[PDB]
Amino acid sequence: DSIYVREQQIPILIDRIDNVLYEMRIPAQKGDVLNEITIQIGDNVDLSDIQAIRLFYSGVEAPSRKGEHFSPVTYISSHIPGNTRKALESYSVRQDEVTAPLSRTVKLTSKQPMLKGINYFWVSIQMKPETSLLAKVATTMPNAQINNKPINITWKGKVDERHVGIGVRQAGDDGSAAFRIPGLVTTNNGTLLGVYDIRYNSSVDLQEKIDIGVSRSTDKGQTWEPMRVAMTFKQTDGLPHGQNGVGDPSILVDEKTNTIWVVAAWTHGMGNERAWWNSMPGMTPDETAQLMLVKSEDDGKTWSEPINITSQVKDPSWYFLLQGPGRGITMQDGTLVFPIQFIDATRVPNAGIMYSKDRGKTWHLHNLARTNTTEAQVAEVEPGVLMLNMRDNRGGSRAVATTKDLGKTWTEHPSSRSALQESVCMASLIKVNAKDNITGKDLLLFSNPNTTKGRNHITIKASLDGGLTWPTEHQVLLDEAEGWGYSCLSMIDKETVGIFYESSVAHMTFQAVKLQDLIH
Amino acid sequence: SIYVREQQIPILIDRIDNVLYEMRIPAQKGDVLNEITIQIGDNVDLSDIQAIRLFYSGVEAPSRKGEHFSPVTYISSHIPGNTRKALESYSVRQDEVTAPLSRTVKLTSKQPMLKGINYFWVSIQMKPETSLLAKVATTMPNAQINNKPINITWKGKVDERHVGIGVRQAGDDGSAAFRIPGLVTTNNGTLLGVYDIRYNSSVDLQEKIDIGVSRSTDKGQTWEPMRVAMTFKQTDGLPHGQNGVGDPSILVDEKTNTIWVVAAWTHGMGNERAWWNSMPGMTPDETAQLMLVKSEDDGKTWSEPINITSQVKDPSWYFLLQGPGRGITMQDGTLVFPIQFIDATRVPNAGIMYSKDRGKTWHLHNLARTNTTEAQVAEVEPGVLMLNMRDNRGGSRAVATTKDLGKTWTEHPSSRSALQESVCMASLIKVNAKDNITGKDLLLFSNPNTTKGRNHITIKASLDGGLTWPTEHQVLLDEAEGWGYSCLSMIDKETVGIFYESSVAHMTFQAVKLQDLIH
Ligand SMILES: [Cl-]
Ligand SMILES: [Cl-]
Repeated sequence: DSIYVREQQIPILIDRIDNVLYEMRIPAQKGDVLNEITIQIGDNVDLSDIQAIRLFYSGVEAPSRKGEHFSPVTYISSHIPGNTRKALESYSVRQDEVTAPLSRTVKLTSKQPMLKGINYFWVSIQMKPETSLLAKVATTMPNAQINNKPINITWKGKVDERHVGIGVRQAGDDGSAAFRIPGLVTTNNGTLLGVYDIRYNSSVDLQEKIDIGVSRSTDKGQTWEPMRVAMTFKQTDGLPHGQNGVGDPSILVDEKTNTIWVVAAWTHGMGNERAWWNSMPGMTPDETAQLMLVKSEDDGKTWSEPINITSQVKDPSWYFLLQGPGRGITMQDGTLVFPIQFIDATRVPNAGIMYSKDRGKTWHLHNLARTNTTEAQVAEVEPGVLMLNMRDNRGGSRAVATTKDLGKTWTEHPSSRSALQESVCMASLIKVNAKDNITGKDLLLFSNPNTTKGRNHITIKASLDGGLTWPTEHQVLLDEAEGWGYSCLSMIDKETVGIFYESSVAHMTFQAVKLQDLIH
Repeated sequence: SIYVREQQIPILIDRIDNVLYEMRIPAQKGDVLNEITIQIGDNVDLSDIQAIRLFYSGVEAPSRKGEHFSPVTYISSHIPGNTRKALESYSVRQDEVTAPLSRTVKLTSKQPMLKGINYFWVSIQMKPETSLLAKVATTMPNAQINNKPINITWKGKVDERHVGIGVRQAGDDGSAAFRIPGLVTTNNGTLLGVYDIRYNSSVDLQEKIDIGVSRSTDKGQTWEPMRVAMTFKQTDGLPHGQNGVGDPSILVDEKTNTIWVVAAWTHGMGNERAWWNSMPGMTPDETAQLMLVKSEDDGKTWSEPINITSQVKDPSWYFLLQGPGRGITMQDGTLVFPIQFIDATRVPNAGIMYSKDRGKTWHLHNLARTNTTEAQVAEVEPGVLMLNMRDNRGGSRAVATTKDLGKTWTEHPSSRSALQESVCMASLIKVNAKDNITGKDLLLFSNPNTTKGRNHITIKASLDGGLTWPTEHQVLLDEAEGWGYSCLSMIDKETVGIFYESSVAHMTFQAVKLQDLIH
């Protein structure tokens, strides 16, 4: 008899009741019993952070299912509204449980007689809610017993150390079916502000009833204040809220004043279809998507009424002008900058940037950085040099360009279409100055689904040479599984980078990673 | 100009909103639908109407293909726990008139329209105590845009709308969905509506599914709390999700009033469909189990499940199960349930199983017809069982008769011609001349009356033993798309009951006077 066990590098949410530590598949005969397994927690793990460890039985696999798998269903949902934190009772039956205080070796037992075929068991770990976001969970499963006889385990995936995280927003929270399109900044007071679409009815893009929400943390992501609606258009002009959506937020901190700016696209009318195919040439809300700004002058607690800046930057011939989701920046000289994207008169989308030299009162947009590109993020790679990292519809890899004149003229970067692979998805890029971090060196930090197939392997990558190279040694995989893929980075302090992203375990997931783990 | 559509869809007495009419108006920016008139029919009881509302629902996206009468589904029958009131996300109330209603209802709006196709709709709310036999005839004789009358181009109109009750709707009692209706009327006049409780999704077995019963002692006006008639929870320690029981069929033993429900329990089989995972053999680990429960107190309490698999299943068959809906008591006291099995050649076949000893022992002889699945049975004449079958060849119901409890079968002239279908469950019942107001023997049939999709849920009557189904003796109940299953039962001498999956609720009950069908 054989036992196949897989561990994936997926976040252990501190706010979840269950977290999939290990999944086990056992091709067995009728009557077989997994009488015992041993979980050996690592010596460097802080045992006092662990609330519980559980063994679950999840029945048998269907003969009709194609391929080989490690579960018959997703054990813990990130989709079912209001039921995303605890193991789905429909599909898993608890065999055993060890609760706090945990010792270094944990033995879990079962009396379950298996059925003939592929049987599934899995191990759950529960962390205490106050657990440090920097805590790591190293474990192994050195022993397993079937019918009281030792069985050697066949490993089909193993991780050195697991990371924790917090599901800031989950399916169904505050009556919203979904949350998407992450943006993250750290204010001058060290406050973390996470921005996103509040996708009330479904996970689809505009047009739909969508508002801009903001979650605020004053303790580096350990706890998040109740969600605030930063922007909404409700029943503007008498149209239903479903035909008055605002979405795809981008957030920036004016670092000279601590004023926080969020830009989003308001779509008006356009039925229940996607706004990408219904925003048309013109300027009015009836004709085209509206570029809207809100500001906070109290560290993200309260937000101004929306400010319509469409007329300042949209050409009438364009079908659609909107921000690139995620974040914007303050340049060294105090210039505020947001990435943008527009569908031109020839129906081709293009990435670029808009900026303000007067603290966000007036905005300017020059020329496109590259044709057939969409979502992009901007970083000041060197003083007065903006680097734009772009979602490229050609597929396979991020396009990269720079400008020294705020986007009048652009230069393709050596790393463009070669250094950073992608499946055509949003990606995050930030600059970290040597003075402001523990490595004492300038850094670019990038995050995306690190693959050309689907959206998985959410990874943070660091560059020490202005984005020319991204060494494998200086990367950290955070989410091996499939998700919606968008992410946004921001330095929490001098020693830690924060990532606010769409993961396999939560719609808005926050994680903290030490820079010492990335570099060194 | 202005295009308006009325569909023959049930007006639920238990909803807050129901779509009376849908309007699409191609307009210029700033156009105002300042007034519309609803003229309620002269025979309508105005005291049953709680309110009528005018809604504005924005404009259509230019990117959408074809012509439509709404940008979204205005009142959901799918969103768990949000299926009774118009979705606020997509409709803005313009005007409202509340009880006591007047025969003529003027509804106004001040909304400046956008350039494009603008949507307006009219909602009707009934009072919850409204008679299930109440009919609502209306017209919209006038409409004004920019203080000028505008000719209305009709793209669908109904003579009279029927009411109904959404006995089960998405999210009720924590179940995402409900499917597979079965309906009987006991010897006490009690209606018992059986269905799958599909807790996690609308998918078939395998899944966490129980058998539910909704009981009514007032001809469907109100329904008692759901009773779980059968469940296997965590049998043998497996999850409930790998222990579903479904596709119920119910019958009244008319000799004793004992009520019997037969369902299929599937054990193990992952999270895939039991149709592809029930295997040859006899144990729960191998194959779907044919389970029975009984009620000796008019459907109020139910016995522990009784496994009858060994009495009627051949080991070579992949899957033996009941034909969902209902069974019968024959004139001589024989209990009969339709059945279906996938044989060793992997071909499904309809048939019937029967009991001569009040449900203690069951017997199953020969298949009625090859490559058929769900069927319903009725004693068309004393001693003659007529089986009406879902046929995989497509397009039409197969019909066969037997005089020896399924040892031999005779194809009926009506077979594969008289009753069109899209390959879906259909209900058949017999009504004796002495037991109904017409004084004639009747066969009553219900299915999605179409060969394309599942729609136009229609009750058909036959006065000639199922040879003909004259268009004049039919009643369309649900013009829109739905899951399509239905089950018929006479409520009393004058009215037929239908318990079905409709476009407006997972379990919909309606009552229809036989005088609406015949004459
Ligand atoms: Cl075996
Ligand atoms: Cl649960």
